Amino acid sequence: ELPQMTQQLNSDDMQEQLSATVKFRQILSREHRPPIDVVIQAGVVPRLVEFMRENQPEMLQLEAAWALTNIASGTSAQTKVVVDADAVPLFIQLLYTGSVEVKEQAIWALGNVAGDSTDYRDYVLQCNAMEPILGLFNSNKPSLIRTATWTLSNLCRGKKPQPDWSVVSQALPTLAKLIYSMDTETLVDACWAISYLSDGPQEAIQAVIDVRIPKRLVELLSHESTLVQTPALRAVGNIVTGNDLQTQVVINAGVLPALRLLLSSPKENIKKEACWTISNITAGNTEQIQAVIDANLIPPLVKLLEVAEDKTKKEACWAISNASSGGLQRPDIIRYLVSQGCIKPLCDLLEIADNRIIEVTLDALENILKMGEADKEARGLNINENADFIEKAGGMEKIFNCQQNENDKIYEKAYKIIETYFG
Amino acid sequence: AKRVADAQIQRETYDSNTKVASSAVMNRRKIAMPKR
Repeated sequence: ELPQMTQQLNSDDMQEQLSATVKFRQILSREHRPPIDVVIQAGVVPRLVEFMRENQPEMLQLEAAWALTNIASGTSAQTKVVVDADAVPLFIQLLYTGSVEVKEQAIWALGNVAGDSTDYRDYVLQCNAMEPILGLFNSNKPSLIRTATWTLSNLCRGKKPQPDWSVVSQALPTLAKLIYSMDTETLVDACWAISYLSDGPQEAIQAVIDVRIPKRLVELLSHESTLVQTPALRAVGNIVTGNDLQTQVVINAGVLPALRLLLSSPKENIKKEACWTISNITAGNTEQIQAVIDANLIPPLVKLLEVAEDKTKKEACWAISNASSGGLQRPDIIRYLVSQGCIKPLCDLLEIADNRIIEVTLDALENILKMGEADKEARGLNINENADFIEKAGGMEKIFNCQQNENDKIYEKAYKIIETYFG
Repeated sequence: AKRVADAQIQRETYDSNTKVASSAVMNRRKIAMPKR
């Protein structure tokens, strides 16, 4: 029944042009094995693209756009056909004109197009789509806001290369409101969009902070759905790659207790991201290392260092080692780490097969030794207490073996540790 | 001191649920001994 339909679509009669477009849209909607390939190869896309112009019925525009959208939401190559037919500008101009059914189709289309690659994403933006899309978040129609938010997040996605910041950043004010939505899918997608926007340079982070997002994100770290937790946690973590002032805004918003909650998530990857996130706060100044300790985060962090999956342990080791930095100017910190039992797990981690981490681990152990030494020299004892803890945990042997590591810096720090504290 | 994440995680793809030294460079290197 198909070469016939191709001819009924080419009829100059408006009455039949519709009937045909309607039959195309229907077969293109079959849930099972849609005929997107066959319909494309019958040559009719550029004809459907014409049916979406200003100079066409409201009911024909709809059906042509819905048919095309079913095409554009298939495979990367079937999306490509629709883009190559110059369909995007008319999808975009239908966001202004069309009714609400129509707006929902075009916004979905542009979402699928924007999601195919960083090229198509940039291209949608170049076609000045941002402006109309934002115009949709007045509609107060739940399903259209939901869709507009999905698309919007795809416009923000991708780091290599970033999208054009001066355009996508105009969406911050709208997102800031959207993370207050009671529609789970909206909320989720708004959080993704923020996680992408916040993933960038200090200018981008500050934009996120200035619209007041971070208060709400911190609230969302305790949402019932891990679908919300994950991207929210990520945005917050990106914010704390920033400077001390930026990091301080998130702590001030209450992130440390939320992080406590997340260090006992059932999902391993939430725990891994929380460890990472805390590690970039213990990378911060001396007040912030103390805030981490005061929020009772060290003990679960230590427990993850002993028993968690490898990727999670590495992140926890960063969190604990970065914290020992500040032990040279506040020795209570190191004392508390030691006393929470972090020596045996740090030691046992030295045999991980990752030179990045072995190095961090030895920096943590050196800092513990340096403070264990300045402890006994300050009050005239004949023993480094921490040196003996490391020894009794089989960590001297383990540090010793690090001299046989190919990286010169590892060997050098390890050599230095055995001489200075095990001579 | 701060660490950016290994990669940017994303909605569509996120799912939540080494060499020793040569011999060349091991007699030519100074291995400090403990005491024990």
